[PDB]
Amino acid sequence: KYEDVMHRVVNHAHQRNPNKKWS
Amino acid sequence: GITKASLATESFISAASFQETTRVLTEAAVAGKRDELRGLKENVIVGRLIPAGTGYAYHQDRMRRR
Amino acid sequence: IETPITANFREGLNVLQYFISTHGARKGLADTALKTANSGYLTRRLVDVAQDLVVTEDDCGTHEGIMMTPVIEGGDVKEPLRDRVLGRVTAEDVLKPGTAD
Amino acid sequence: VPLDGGRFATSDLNDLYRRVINRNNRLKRLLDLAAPDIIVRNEKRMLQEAVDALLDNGRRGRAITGSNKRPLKSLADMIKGKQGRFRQNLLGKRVDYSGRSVITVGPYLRLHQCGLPKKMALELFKPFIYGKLELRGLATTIKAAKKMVEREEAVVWDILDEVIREHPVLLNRAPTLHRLGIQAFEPVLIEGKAIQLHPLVCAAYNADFDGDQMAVHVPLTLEAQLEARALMMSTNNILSPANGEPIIVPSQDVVLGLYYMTRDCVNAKGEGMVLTGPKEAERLYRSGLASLHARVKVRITEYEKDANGELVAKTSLKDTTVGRAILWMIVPKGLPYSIVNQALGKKAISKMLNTCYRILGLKPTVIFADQIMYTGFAYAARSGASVGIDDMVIPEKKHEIISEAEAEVAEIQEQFQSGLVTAGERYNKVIDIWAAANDRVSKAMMDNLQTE
Amino acid sequence: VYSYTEKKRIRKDFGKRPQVLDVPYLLSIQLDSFQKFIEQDPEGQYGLEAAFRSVFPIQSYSGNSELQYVSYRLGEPVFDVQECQIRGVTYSAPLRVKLRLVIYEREAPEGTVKDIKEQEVYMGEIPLMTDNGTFVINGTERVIVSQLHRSPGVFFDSDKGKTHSSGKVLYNARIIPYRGSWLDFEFDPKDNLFVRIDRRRKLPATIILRALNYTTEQILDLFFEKVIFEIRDNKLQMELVPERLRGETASFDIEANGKVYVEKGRRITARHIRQLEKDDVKLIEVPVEYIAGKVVAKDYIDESTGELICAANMELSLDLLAKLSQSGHKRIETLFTNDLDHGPYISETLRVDPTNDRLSALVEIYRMMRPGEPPTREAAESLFENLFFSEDRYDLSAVGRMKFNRSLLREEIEGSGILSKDDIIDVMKKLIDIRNGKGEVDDIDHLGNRRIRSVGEMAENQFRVGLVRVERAVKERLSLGDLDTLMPQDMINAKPISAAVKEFFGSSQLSQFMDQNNPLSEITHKRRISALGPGGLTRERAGFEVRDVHPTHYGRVCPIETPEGPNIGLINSLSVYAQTNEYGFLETPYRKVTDGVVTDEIHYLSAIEEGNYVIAQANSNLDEEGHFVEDLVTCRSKGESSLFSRDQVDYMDVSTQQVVSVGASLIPFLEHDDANRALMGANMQRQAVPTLRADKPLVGTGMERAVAVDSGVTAVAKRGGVVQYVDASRIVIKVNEDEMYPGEAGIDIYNLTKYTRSNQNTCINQMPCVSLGEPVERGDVLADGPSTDLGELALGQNMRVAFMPWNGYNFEDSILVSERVVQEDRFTTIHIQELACVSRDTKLGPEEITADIPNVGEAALSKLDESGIVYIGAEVTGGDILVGKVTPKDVKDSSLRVPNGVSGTVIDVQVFTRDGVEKDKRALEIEEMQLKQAKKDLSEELQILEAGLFSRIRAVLVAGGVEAEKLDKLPRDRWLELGLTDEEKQNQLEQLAEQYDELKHEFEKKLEAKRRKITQGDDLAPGVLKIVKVYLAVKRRIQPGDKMAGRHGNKGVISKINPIEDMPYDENGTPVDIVLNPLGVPSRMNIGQILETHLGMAAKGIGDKINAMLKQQQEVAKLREFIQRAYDLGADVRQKVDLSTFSDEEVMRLAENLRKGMPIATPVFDGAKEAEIKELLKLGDLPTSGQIRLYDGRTGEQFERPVTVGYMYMLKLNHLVDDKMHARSTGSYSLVTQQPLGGKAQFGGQRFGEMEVWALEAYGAAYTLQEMLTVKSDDVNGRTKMYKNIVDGNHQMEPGMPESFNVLLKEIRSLGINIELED
DNA sequence: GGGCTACCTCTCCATGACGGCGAATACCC
DNA sequence: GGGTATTCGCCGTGTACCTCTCCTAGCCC
RNA sequence: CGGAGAGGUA
Ligand SMILES: [Mg+2]
Repeated sequence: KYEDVMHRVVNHAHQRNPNKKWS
Repeated sequence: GITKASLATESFISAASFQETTRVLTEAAVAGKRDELRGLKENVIVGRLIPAGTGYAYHQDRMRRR
Repeated sequence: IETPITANFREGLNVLQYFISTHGARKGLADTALKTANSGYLTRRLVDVAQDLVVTEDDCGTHEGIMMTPVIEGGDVKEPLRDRVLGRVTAEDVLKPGTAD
Repeated sequence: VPLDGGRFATSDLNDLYRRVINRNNRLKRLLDLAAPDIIVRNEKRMLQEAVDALLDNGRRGRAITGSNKRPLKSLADMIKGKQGRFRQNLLGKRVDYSGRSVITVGPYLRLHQCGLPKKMALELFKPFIYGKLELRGLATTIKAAKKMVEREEAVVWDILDEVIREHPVLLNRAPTLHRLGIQAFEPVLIEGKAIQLHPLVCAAYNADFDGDQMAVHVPLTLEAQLEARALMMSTNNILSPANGEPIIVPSQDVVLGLYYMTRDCVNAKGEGMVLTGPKEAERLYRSGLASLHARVKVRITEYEKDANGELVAKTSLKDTTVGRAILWMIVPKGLPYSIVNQALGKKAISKMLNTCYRILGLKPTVIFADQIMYTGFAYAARSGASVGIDDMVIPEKKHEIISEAEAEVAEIQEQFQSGLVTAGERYNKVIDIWAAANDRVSKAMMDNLQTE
Repeated sequence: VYSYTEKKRIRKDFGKRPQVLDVPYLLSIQLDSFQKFIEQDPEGQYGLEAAFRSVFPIQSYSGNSELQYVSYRLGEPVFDVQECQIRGVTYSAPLRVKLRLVIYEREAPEGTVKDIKEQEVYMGEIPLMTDNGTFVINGTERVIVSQLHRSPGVFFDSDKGKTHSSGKVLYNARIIPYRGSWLDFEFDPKDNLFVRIDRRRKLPATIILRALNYTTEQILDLFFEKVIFEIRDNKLQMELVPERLRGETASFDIEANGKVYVEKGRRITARHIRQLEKDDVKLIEVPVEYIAGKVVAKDYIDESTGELICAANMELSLDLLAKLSQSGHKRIETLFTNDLDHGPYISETLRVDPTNDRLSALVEIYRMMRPGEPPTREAAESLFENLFFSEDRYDLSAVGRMKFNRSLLREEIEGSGILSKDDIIDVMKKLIDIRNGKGEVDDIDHLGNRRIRSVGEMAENQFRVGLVRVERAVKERLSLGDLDTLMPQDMINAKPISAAVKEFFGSSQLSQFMDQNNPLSEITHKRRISALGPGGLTRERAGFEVRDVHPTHYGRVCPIETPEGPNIGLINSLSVYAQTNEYGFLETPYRKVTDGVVTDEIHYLSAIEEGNYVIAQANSNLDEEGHFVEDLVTCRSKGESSLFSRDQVDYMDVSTQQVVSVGASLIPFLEHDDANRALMGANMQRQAVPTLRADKPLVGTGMERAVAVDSGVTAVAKRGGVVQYVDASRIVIKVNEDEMYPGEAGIDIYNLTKYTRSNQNTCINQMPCVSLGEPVERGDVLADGPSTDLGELALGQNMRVAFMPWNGYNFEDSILVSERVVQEDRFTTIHIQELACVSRDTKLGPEEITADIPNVGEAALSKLDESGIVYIGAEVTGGDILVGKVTPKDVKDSSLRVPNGVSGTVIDVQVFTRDGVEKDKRALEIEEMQLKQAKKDLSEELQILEAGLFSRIRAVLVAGGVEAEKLDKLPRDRWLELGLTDEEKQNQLEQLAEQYDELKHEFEKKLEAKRRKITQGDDLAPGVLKIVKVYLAVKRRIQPGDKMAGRHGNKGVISKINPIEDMPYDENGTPVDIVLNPLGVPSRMNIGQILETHLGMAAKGIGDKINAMLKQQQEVAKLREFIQRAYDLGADVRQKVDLSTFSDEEVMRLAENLRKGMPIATPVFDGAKEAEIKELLKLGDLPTSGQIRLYDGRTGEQFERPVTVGYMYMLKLNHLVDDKMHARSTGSYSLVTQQPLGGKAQFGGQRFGEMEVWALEAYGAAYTLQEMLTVKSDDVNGRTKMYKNIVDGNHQMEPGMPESFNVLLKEIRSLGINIELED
């Protein structure tokens, strides 16, 4: 019975400009 | 120039801590290059004594025996 | 600007003169930030190009060396020979102007 | 990692390998069941593009995550750049046994020492105090001693004074430019919360005491205590590596105190009286019978060492001032007297320490620098060298010069309306006459300050 | 004249200029913008109505169904403000929307719909604005800063210089929409006009005209004129207007009428044009090679055969001119191309063009925009129609239509939103004209091209994005939805709209957590003009252009106040008097100047309207009804100072404060400071901390009243009257009869805000500044907030300062403070920390908040009750246990502990509980006390307001049917049933009775409603059971290491706290409080602090003279003489106060409020000179030069050279020393690298970074570096062996390899790169 | 609103840096 | 075809630190 | 004990 943790992963860079690099 | 005379080195780790890591590890990867750990920064990376200061006598005693 | 700031800080500055001096100071601060960034980039490149140069031997035994002279551009002598050759081992014998002395 | 709220965070590698394993399993299922060619071509293109999204994601910003279409991080981004491993976690590491606070002056220090607060001293030295507490036998285990310094009992502070005494620390201001940016001192404990740094040494850090925050490091092992004492002690760096001049130049208050101390006015008390030595010059100035600067013949005794290392004593009556004698009590034996007979601003005191180091070695230059700092702050305090608004004298000739320049730009204004001169000739003419009037006002104020 | 409360302490105001316009309300950008956002707007201009009328009606993909719009409405918020900051929710009212669904029949495009349906649907929760101008997002208090981005419209920029290193300056044109796709015209050094879209790859700029349905002949018809040749006798003639010949070298003999006009070799003179036009010459003869360099305009097909002789845009040759000389094409049209006047750019670009027709051009654009897929005609038409010409995916605003019409020299400033053919073609014509030398480029640093967005506009745009996501949701569902089985709340969703607007207000680059530690800090954080954010620039990529100040920031953006460091000039501060225009640009007040008279009307000017007129300077010496007393006045015409005529100007500046901001109009003597120390003075004034005792600035400006009133920290009386009751909790104001409503009459009750946490852990506090029984006026202060005193703004405290180098304790920039200052508790700031302790539901069991804790004794449980939470007011120290909490493992201690090194008193305990957990005893105790306080608060509301209403009824029956004895036989309820006439009086009694019955009903329903708010459970995070919050409140005093600073960029760290004797002291005996260093004066050119020091010495000189005239208790005549002399004093000012109108306590209480010192103003650039300070010191018994002989405290003898003393207003900043101090023996270590953690809060270690490693390499240090990066970090084995060796007493090390290097081998080895280790 | 189950790849988001250096075509005889 | 330009693509852009906030979508219940 | 962003310090 799967509640797979990859569906709970925090998008921890949710404030970055999408054009910045290396992260 | 200094940004090129540090990449074109016989020691790929000192050229890897500097600019363009990808180009240095590809050129050092297709050649099978072998870094002797000779110099300051390569030994600050790997965590042994620097062969400059107090540790220079240690690299005398080490370079002598082996 | 063809109209200089004719008043000093002990007297009062009026509005426009203080405004122009504000432009000067902001050019100063914005120069110090970006100048500091390029300075740190310069120190990074220089300590990573030298980076392994270790004084290893007491003597290599060579009879070479550059020729030091005091620098002159057309004004006064800018740096004398004493400051340039203070503490640096000679290449060959320094001759007195008397021959073979 | 576990966060809080029934929700987890992690690196982006797990997401990229999740994507690659999904494309590889979908390719195994589509080639195991004999798909048509165009579907497995789109498949292998997505797998090649997935691995090319994993090994380096910078070259194609394709790998995107939810609610904010950003490029994900990858292995080449784990190694490259400012925040990879080489510059972030291998050349420079976060280092234990350290601390950091705000600096402050406290000039009662010798220059081979610095202050350090008791709270930081106990927090930095918990292992040594543990070892001494179970060495003298005041505890059994490590947890009893951990209760002892967690409680801050009364006996731990003599233990702390018996682990400080000869142990260096390393002070560090945060933008370290040159090799004087890290030096090593010996602690003196401070009831306070601020590192008391020696004043002269402050000029090496390019520091100022408006809230700079210096960090201490502890040399744990024995060879590092000797590398701190023999190479990095604040006495063993009194010349710059960049130039052979001193770096322990007395900075701002102390040269004002010396410059106030060695000068002369033409008429003060004790004018033209003879004095038997520097000792009664101090004894005259402390009472008030003389002034600190009034010209006086004295008998000084200088020791010029022109022999083979043995000092030759000679004595005479130099025509000097009283402040120069009070300073002459401090200059050590080998220097000549003529170094203190001038005004002694910043250049002359810089070459004073330069000649002291180049003649009498190291230790008279350390102790001579400490004595210069003590007498410079003391007689700077006796100076009271203030600043008032009536101290800056406007030229009386200023408005006349500015009015003449106004008449001259009126002249060139008329010559531009008369069509004889060009715009650029008006430009160079106006800047030249304003520069000349500027220099006339500057020489007016400079004379009217310096000689009035 | 002054009110009874304005006369408390009247500030002696120097200042020469009579003022005309008062300071406007300092928070008008936030309140006017968000007021503009959420308010019922007719005609759909701005607000929510512009979004709703923009996206609606939604109508499906020809499904005969349509969702149309009616109106909207917002209900009450569920919470008031204070309970919402305490609880943590948004302060947000819900958005109710009245939609309407209509559905047509089959085959009724125009027909009547068959079924309508209508309800008021819910979408989102748009957060309101608290009345101070802030938001509350998740319990905190946040500010959205106004953005300064580029104006939509057109921009013909240069981009000169550093392209291609040839000096040939390029030119580019950019049509920036407000919302939609970009459009960039530009050139190249092969002189070819190119276009690109949304910064993609490049297209030749005539292919868009090939997409706009234009033939080649129509393109060359547009960008060029015609040159007419005729088939005639021989050597085909040429029509000639001689203006075309201007500046040419004639390569043939120009002659006509048997007359040689121009010989070959000589240029066409102006006299040659006068000869050909004066002789009226039209037709001449050309050589046949002269036309051979020309390009034919239109096509010429063979009439006989049906073929093409010459195509359009083809150069002519002699043989081809024989090919068309034989058929009879009479009108030969060529395009006049001249390298100096009329450039041949479009012809070259048509030669670059691969395409011919409309379709292949649309294939090129469609292939460029969406690459990879095969193009199609319908997708190309839908693409190109939906890049520029549709209402949906492209829109200039009315601002974009204004700058777009204005920068083409059009006529109308109101037009369409979408582009047109004439828009793009006039852009290309204007760009070719700018290339041809006529016209000029625009600059982006000019504030006529930067527009201010604000909270209302950006929230309108994010709400618009919520509406386009919900229109793709509805256009999905309504296309599939069929019948009346759906109602318009099943289709629509709350998650995209509320997720979008919570994503904007929640966190962005423009939702700053408000720097709330100071009223100046709020009121200068809200007036902030950021250049960052979405749509504008970035921090690490700006240059020397946008960061540098420009000659049109005058009066609009403050030049001297900006943050220093990375963002300098990108976080610009708006001025004092400046406003936002109707379109969004900045504008500033000026006074209209008629031909002789300076008219005292004000008249706002934008940035470009200043550039036309000539504008006077503020400090121009004037007269009576208004004539400039000089015959020439220093002015500025077009960004250039000059000295123009006496009567040539058009506008005079309003006031001399209008160039600085309110962060900078609080520095007295600003005109004497270099702008560096003025800047650092404005920043450090922004970061003051509030003291414990608010103490007035001696040397102020007069902007202190406007800041302390206009911020939201004081309790401004809404209606003036008589104070009925004064308490630390509340202030109850009885209202005068004039400003009083007939119905809802009552009185006013102000609930002050007592000790609660700020955003920066300072203590916002309100204290009453009026006493019982005192007249108050509408617009006066009643409660001084933090850092305010009697309505002024008082940030720090003012102390006796000397300027002398004192024994090296003030070496670089230090400060030395006596024991007097720390004894009198006058920098002793009060901090409040908030410590959470959550009760998580984890694996292996829930968490209890019990007191049964192992490993601790009675020292832990001595300070708890039986529930386990600390008492209110039990004075904890570091290490004590506030909240007991254990986690089952028998069980492990996880109790909340006070962080190390702080003291203080638990002032308040919050308890939150998930709905589903039974409460412990203490939570029922707190809930009980909150119920008793809510019932007591509302019951005292009904008692005091009952006393006001019934006392008003008793005040009515004084006259008009008075029954004095019958009034208080029966009680205060039935006072309407007494005998009285039928007039306005008994009707007014019925008004008051219906008011009181409404007070009964509203009291009861708010009582049970308040029990519903307190009693119920609360929403929390998922997985937490109960949260206990504990408010510590430290009282931090002063110590060596704190930072203090005055208001001129004189920083300083207090270094030693000396005894009272060790200070210097003058011959009267008073010790000086703080001794600075004089050497900060000549280098850091801020001479303003010395004049502040002298004028402060004058202020306290008047203070000590009144103090001797009042401790001896002289009669009021002597005090009236002296106070009147002190307020007259010198040159003509604005103040002119007369003490013939004070009634002998208004003298005496004024002198009670001046005996500590007399407050003196100084406006920014119109302040006191030296001579007024010298005469004011002559009024005191003080020396003229401001210098006093002082006696050394240690030695007891006179300093030579008498030192400067005076009173300087000094500040304490919140960079205190017991936040900066941290140390680590051995704590916790990171997970992926085995390095110590980073920071103080995470108990971590300092970073011995890269340059420090170069420092230890630069010595002979190796072992120090070896243990500095192998033992003390990055190796678990070496540090455990090290710790064992140190507790043993042996000093050695097992180095090994660092762990992070062994991670690096896995991150290179986990690529396809073998990395190894030999031997 | 919200608790249980899960993306096992869809469209316009975007749009204000500059220098430098070297490689990969563009082109001119 | 061989040498020379021209566009195109990558790499880079100062250290140390202190606070705070903020972290999942869809959907059929 | 995970990383981003925002502000601030030198
Ligand atoms: Mg500093």
